[PDB]
Amino acid sequence: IQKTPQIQVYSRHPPENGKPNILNCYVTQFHPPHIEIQMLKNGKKIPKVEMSDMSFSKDWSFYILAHTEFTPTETDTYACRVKHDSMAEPKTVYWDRDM
Amino acid sequence: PHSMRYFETAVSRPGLEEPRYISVGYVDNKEFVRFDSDAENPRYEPRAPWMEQEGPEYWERETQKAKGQEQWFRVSLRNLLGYYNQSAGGSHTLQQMSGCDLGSDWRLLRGYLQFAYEGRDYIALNEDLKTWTAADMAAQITRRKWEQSGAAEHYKAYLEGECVEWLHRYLKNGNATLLRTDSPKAHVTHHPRSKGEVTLRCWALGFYPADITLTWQLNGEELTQDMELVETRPAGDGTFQKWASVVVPLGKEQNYTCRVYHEGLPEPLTLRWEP
Amino acid sequence: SGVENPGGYCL
Repeated sequence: IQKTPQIQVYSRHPPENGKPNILNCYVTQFHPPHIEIQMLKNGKKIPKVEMSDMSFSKDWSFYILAHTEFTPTETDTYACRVKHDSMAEPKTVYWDRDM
Repeated sequence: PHSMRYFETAVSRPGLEEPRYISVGYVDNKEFVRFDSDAENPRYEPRAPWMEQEGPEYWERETQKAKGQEQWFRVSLRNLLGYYNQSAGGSHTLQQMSGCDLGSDWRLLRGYLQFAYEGRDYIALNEDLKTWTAADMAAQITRRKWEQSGAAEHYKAYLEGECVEWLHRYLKNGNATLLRTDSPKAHVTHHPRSKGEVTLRCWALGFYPADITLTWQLNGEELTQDMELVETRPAGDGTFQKWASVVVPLGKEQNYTCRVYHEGLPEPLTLRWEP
Repeated sequence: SGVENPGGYCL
C-alpha cells in the first residue's frame, strides 16, 4: 500500500521581487520513505538545495523539507519536482506567491 | 500539557544486511535529539540548544541504546518477512513511537508504545500498559508470544519512570525555549478568482508553537464550509505558517473579517481586506 | 532518554 505525497511550495518570508528569500518544498503524507526531490528555477535544477532530515507523523506517514535560497522576480519560475514510487511519473508543483 | 516521544524507523535495504535506522526524540512536538545509522560516525546528536547541557556520558549511553535498537529492529524485520511470506530482496519498513504525556497537573497522564510495519499499524500497547492490541493475523502471533514474556511490564516501567523523569528534566532545562511563544504576524491578500468573484486569503506567519486557529466571518457568522484552510507548514526557521481563504462576491470584500487565535495572543486578531 | 526494546522480545 502506497501513499502519494502531498506537496507545498512556498517562501519563508513574504516575497518581494529582487529581494533574497528562502524557497521551501514541504513534502508529507508519503510511503515508502524513499523519495527524490528537486527544486527548479526555470526548469533547471537549483545547485544547493538543503534537505532537512527525514521524519514521520503520528499516522506513520513520512515527511521532509527541502529548501534553498532564491530571489523571486517577475518572470523567473520556481518549482519542486518529486519522484516517488506512488506515482507513475515525477510530480512538479510550481511556486505560487499567492499560496 | 506536555509530552515526550521517540519516533524510530528501520528500513531494510535490498543487498544489505544492516537496515537504515533513524531515531528522533521530541519534547512538546519539538525535535531535540536525533540518531542516524547512515552518518559517518553513528551517534545521538543534540537538535535543541538546551541539550548542550548534557555531559558526554548522556550521549554515550543514548548512542549505545541506539546500537541495541538497531539489532532489535534488524531481527524483527527478518521475522515479519516470514510472518507475511514476503520474497527476499525488496525493501520493508518497521516503525515505533514510544513516550509519555503529562497533564496540567504535570503528573503522568498516559504512556504510548506502537509499532507499524510497511507504514501500517502492527501492534500497540493499550493504555493500561499491560495488554496488547494486534491489528492483524501476523500481529496476533507477536501478541501471543509477548503475553508469555511479560514484555509489557518492561515498557510499562520505562513509560511510568524513565520517560517521566527525563521529560521533567528536559522541561526544566529547555524551559525558556519550550515555553516561549512567537505570536503570528498576519495580513489579508486579495486575488481574482472568476467572473465577479475574488479570493480573500488570511495569512498567519512566523508563529510558534504550531497550534493555531483561523476563521472567516460574514455578518457575524462562522464560515467553516466555504473556507479553504491549508495545512500548517514550517517556515524552516523554527516557526510556522498557515492561511485560510474564502471566495467572495466582488464588491463585498469589506463584509468579511478574519480572526486569528494563538497562545501568544492574549486577544485574537481581527483583520479585513484593505484596498 | 529513549526506550530500549527488550533484547529477547522481538516481533
